Amino acid sequence: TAMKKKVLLMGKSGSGKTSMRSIIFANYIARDTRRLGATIDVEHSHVRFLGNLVLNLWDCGGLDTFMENYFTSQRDNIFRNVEVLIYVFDVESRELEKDMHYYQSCLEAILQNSPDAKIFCLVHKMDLVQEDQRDLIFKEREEDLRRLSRPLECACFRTSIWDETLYKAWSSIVYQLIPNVQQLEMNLRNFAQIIEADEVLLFERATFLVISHYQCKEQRDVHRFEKISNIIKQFKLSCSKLAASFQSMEVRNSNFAAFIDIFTSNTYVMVVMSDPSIPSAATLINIRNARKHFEKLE
Amino acid sequence: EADLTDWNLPLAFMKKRHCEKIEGSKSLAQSWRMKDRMKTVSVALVLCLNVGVDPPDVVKTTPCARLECWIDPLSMGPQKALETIGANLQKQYENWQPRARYKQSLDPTVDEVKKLCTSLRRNAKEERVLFHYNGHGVPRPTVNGEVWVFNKNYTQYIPLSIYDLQTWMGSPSIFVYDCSNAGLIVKSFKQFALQREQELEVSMKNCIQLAACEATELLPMIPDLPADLFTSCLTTPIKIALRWFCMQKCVSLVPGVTLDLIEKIPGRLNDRRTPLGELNWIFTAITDTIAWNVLPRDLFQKLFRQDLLVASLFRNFLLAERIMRSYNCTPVSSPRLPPTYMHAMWQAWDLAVDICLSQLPTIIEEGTAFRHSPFFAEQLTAFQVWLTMGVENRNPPEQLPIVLQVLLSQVHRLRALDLLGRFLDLGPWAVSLALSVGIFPYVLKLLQSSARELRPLLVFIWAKILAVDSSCQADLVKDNGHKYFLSVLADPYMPAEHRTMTAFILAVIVNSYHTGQEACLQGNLIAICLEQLNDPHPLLRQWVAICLGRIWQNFDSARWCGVRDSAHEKLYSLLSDPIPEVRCAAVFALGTFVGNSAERTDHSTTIDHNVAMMLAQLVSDGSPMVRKELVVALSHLVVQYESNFCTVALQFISVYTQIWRVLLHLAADPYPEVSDVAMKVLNSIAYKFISATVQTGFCDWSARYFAQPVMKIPEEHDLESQIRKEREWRFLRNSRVRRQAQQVIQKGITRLDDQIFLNRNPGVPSVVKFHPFTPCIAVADKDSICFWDWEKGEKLDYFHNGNPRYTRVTAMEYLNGQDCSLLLTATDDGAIRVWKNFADLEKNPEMVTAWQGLSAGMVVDWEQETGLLMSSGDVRIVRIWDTDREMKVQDIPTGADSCVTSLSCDSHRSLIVAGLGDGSIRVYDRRMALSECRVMTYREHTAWVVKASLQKRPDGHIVSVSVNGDVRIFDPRMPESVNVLQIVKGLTALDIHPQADLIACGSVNQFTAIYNSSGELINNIKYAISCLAFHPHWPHLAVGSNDYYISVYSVE
Amino acid sequence: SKPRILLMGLRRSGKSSIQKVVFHNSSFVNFQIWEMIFRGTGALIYVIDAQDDYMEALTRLHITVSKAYKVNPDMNFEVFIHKVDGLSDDHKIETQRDIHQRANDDLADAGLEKLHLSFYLTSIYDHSIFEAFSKVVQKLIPQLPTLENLLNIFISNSGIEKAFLFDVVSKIYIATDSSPVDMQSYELCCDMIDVVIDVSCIYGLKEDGSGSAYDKESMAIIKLNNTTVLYLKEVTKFLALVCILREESFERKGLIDYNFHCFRKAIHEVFEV
Ligand SMILES: Nc1nc2c(ncn2[C@@H]2O[C@H](COP(=O)(O)OP(=O)(O)OP(=O)(O)O)[C@@H](O)[C@H]2O)c(=O)[nH]1
Ligand SMILES: Nc1nc2c(ncn2[C@@H]2O[C@H](COP(=O)(O)OP(=O)(O)O)[C@@H](O)[C@H]2O)c(=O)[nH]1
Repeated sequence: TAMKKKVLLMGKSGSGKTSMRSIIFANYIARDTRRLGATIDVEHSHVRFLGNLVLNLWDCGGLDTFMENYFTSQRDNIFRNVEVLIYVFDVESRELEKDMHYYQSCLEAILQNSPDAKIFCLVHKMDLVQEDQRDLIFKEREEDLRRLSRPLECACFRTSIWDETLYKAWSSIVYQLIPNVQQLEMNLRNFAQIIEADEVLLFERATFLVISHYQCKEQRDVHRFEKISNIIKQFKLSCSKLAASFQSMEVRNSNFAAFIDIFTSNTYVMVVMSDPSIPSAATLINIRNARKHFEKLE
Repeated sequence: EADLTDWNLPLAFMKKRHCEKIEGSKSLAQSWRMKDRMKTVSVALVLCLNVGVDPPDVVKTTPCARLECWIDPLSMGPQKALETIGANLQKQYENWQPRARYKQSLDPTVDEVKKLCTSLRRNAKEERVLFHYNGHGVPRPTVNGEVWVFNKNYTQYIPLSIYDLQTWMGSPSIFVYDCSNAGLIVKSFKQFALQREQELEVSMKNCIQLAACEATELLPMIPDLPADLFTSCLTTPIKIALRWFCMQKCVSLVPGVTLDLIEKIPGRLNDRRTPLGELNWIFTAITDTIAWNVLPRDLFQKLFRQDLLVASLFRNFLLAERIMRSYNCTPVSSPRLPPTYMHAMWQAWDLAVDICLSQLPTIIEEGTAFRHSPFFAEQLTAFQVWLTMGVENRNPPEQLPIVLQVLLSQVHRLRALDLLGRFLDLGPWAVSLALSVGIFPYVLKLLQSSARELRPLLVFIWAKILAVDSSCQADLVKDNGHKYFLSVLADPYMPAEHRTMTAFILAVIVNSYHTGQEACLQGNLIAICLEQLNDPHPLLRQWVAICLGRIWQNFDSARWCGVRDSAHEKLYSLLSDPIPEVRCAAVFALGTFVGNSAERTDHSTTIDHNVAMMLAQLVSDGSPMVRKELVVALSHLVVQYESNFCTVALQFISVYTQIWRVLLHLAADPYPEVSDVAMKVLNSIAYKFISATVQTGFCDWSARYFAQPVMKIPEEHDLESQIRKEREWRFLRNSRVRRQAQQVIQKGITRLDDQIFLNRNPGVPSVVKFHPFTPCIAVADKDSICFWDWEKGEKLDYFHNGNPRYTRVTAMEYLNGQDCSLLLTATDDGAIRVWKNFADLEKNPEMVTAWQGLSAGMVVDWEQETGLLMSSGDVRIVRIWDTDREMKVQDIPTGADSCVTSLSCDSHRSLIVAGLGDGSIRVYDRRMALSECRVMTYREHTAWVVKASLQKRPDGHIVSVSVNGDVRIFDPRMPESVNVLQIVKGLTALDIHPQADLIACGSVNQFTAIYNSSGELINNIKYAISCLAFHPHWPHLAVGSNDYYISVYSVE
Repeated sequence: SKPRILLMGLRRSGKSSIQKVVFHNSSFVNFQIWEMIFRGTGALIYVIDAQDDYMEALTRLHITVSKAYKVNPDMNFEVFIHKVDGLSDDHKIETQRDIHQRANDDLADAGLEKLHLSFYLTSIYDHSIFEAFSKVVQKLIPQLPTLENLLNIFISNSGIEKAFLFDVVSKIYIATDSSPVDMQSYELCCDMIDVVIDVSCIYGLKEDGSGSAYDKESMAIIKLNNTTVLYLKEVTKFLALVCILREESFERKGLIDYNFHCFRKAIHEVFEV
């Protein structure tokens, strides 16, 4: 018995929608996406997230033929009861004008059926662009999109399969769909202050998407959340393949001490310390003792 | 009374998976399809009227029958009348076949007929042509096989040979003769047919013929009727059927019904809601019913189902047979029908007409609302009455074809589809009938409907169809009926019973058929299935997983979609499901998921290794059914990575290492079927491609659930059933044996030296048990299980346990002791196994189920009421195998180095007592956690604790005995002993009684000391006495010496 | 004072990216993609593409190997038969036997029979390239049966199943205990070093822009579901010790940590650190 949320994933043929879904929620690798075929019509994805939230993923095939069916015969089935619209653009695309027409046709249908829906726009495949031009091209596409989105508001992200940009995009949508998000954010910030941590990250177990966080000292790399999600997810898969299932981790330096361990049925937690001469058990005892208090909130 | 104890106990290992074999039901030769769709493409209306002049043969009466296609020819003048009759005749045929080339020949020549027929064969190349001949204006056809036409001037009747007529017309054709001696034409047609066959060496079955008359007979001249009587019947049945009704003696029954009211009947022949269309519809039901009941099935599907126009002609021919009969005319057909005129169903027609046109005075004149006929209602009522006591293959219900006609409207569609489901349920024999009568294309057409009320009924009907004939997966995908069911499987408000039928329907539509897999994939099946995978219905969870498994079976597109939706992850939940069907269905799908890799890179390979290791933790599984599919699933993994498993296989003569080690455990399975299938797959690696792929019959066996009946009361609930009476007789016999045994205990246990018998075994007696009620005393050895008796005094049976030469049968139990008893046989190495039909006359040994526990030897404690069984031995663990869930529930740590020599347990107040080899006697409570479990650890011995047994009372007493031979009665709530005794110096084996408190000791020095719990002497019977065994009720004591002998003592 | 290694080969063969992956300046090994150059080099690694024609490759191999022998006769020659390590056995075996055959055939023709050519089957996705590296680097360092034995004494006295002495940057293991080494294990330990270094680069790298991700206090404990414990500890600036053991043995951490100090002191003595 959980909150069911409808998520549309739309964009042109070849834009990289199934590649996103496969990497984030299907334990996929960047290299093995080039073999993904054209998704016929809508291919749904029931993702169980945190037990209180179920994501109804509608991966909509952007073949112009399928696109016209979504605007006509399937208008009510596709655009009704929508919580989030994730729209994907291929940055390397030639048909920029035609892309915007298909985007606007979706927004019209959204305005008419699910006007409440959160809109995210992903300027995807930024890896095909030279590094020094990536920022310029994105800000240029973003300003256009914010304008072209006319009455409705939209959030824009630069995405690439190989890097953590995927986590930048997905985190916001997933973060903004948590039923207890405010409560969750608060409870984790409470736990963090009590445990005396420099940073506490909370991840969904299966996907490794950051669902909540807390920071003390304003950190340098503002893209670390997605990097850590990418790193540990790759490791998780390597663990189950190469030996046995991942259970827990601890990392140290002269500057830090991090602990990754199972938290709830559907989550993982990471606690980072400004590596003081605190023994590993005193940190692990505090983790175990804090479980009993955050559990009450659910 | 001692009956409430019996009825309220779970019978372990007595369900479908155990009793029946795990095998698919063999589909019979389904011969219901129309293996041809012929069509009557064009029609030839040859009319030889010569309106005005009568031919020489028949001089007609002064009033006379004149009407020709409902036209008076003499009214209109000669020439116009002939065109008009031709026009009307065309219209009449166009009611039945509106899309065919009609081509009239009006008072034709011979050349005129030649050019007409030869042209129609050219056009309708290999499809059927109708030739209608109306010879009312020409002389009667001759014996010499001739039919008359005219010369161009209309001055001479020219004969036309039937031979030449069947030359010009082709092979697939149908002939309608409406003339006087019309039988002669049919005789001579068949003669010339045989004559052509003789000439062909150095068009019989193809050619249908209807004829108005027998060769002798003349057509009736009665002024009330048409001249065109036969043609009229075939082509306008309702018109003559009503006119004929008004000419009979039975009109007396309906006053105010003249011929004039019939002319002015309201309605049309299409609109079933009008009065005329009502009758037309009823008539179509009645004729089609008579035909189905009267004709052999072959000839019915030939005539009444092949093509529309033929079927219409023969339906209407049955009316001609009835009507013309009443005028000394017998119509004649080429594919001869048996006589239908006398079918009871005509009495139904009479009543139907009567009631319908008793209303005509009020409908025409008063303007009264036309009440619909109760015909269809009453016929469904008859069909319903048949179903009540119609469980058998007796005479089928006459009304099947009426049930078909009812589906066509909406008025009675709900009720019919209900009854049709109820019928199809009866068995697969019934589904065969329903498909032969031709229900298929109408049931398939209803899947285009939106009326939500139909959804539960059609889902039921289609599950029953597809359970029998799986070929219909072709038809359902073509018409987009696969979408209809997808909607039902994604509907929370639709009941879970009907959603299960829907999941089965999709699993059949999808089964090994790319068109259906590609279609359901696009209709978003994988997403729909995962939403219903965690339902509170074990059948739905099962089928949804099979359905998920079938869709990605040899279909890489459905696998990729499963990876995106992350199905394999959602399916891991089913691997720890209570129900062993569901666990198996889950194992099936995860295996089918693995098998269709087509050699991908990291994404696919990393997933297969995750699915491998998740399956590899269902080795230690209770159900052998799950373990078979677990092998078959890992077979698909071996076939895919054959190069890697050859590396692992050749080494021992770390992923792949683990999966090969799994197959070694499945190779050394207690159960035979699993060991065999594991051995095949393991040997196909050894000698090194796709040939190795085994398929279990699980999904086919599962599918048998929908062939069998559902709606009706089961056999067990029936109070008057023979199974229940013999079960109640066994329970009455049980309560007596408890009472009679209790009476012997109350007298005070006297001396005990009576020997009931002394027999000798092939092997050394290792372990002995007494069957609670029936005198069956199983005395197993190293391998075998001899079943002796102590009333007759005879050898009843001899098994082989199946275990190797190293192994030994340590422990034994009697599962379901009260009724339909089984025999658990725990081997020392770990193997547990269960035997049915162990001391029967007409039956052999039968191993029900068998599963590796663990890994002293092995100890077991059955708990009939709880349903549990707790293996222990050399290991430092006490497993608790639930036999309802066929899984190891709890693994309690012993906290002891030495072997668990004995194990006894308690229901109600859960207390696992476990003696040990070092000397100690632990007690565990299974409610609390594993760290806490140790309730007590008292040590007052030092040896192999032979038996630490617990009593059935709330005042529990742990009677523990060592090799040194000294009893110490403990309590569960105390840290030290209550009573103390010292019995024998060198003890070898011991047994303790449940009801009374006897203790039957053994000795190295051949003694058999039988003392009380208090420590009093009763006997010291002078002869390694390695097995003693008390009854659960009676004070009888078995013994078995080191020498190959048995005894059974008694207190009188 | 680091062991010197040279990568050579033809245009678009396996030099640039090989070096990139091996360097992930803070490594026990001096590594560099390529007559003064062959003067202070201990081992030369020629990379050959096995999924393509190797005829031109074998020609350039003989030229570079003969030239380097003239300069330094004591130098080791290693051949990485690349793009086909953990593949099949029909192709790979044929390719192996042929390259081995032809290379030694060409060597005999120039009278270079005093010249040894070591061959290795390497891969890209797979972490078997580092197995190649392993072999090479073992030869480079003079104290062969000295780290192997020190690890055997440490893991026997403690409750450790497997121990690897890794170069942190490249993730090449310079020694291991005498027990057979499962590939996947090596793989898993390499996968740990990745998460170690990557989490270290993000968090705790001074308040300013950069410091050091790997230092004297770098250490890690990873627990798996099967009770397996992976234990990383710093040995030198470039060398780390990764141990595989069980949770039962890890309960005796005090002894492991005390024995480790003996081990660490000994590794410093060996390399004169
Ligand atoms: N360079 C690059 N390639 C990408 C990226 N994302 C996806 N691709 C590749 O581009 C292709 C995208 O295919 P899909 O993900 O199946 O595309 P889709 O948008 O679902 O397409 P339809 O089902 O036809 O609507 C595959 O080869 C991916 O591997 C990305 O961020 N960068
Ligand atoms: N499949 C595979 N591709 C490789 C491997 N090594 C290099 N490549 C590819 O070969 C191409 C040439 O590699 P590159 O390193 O640029 O060659 P270089 O000129 O020697 O640096 C690139 O597309 C690499 O992805 C390998 O081991 N396996």
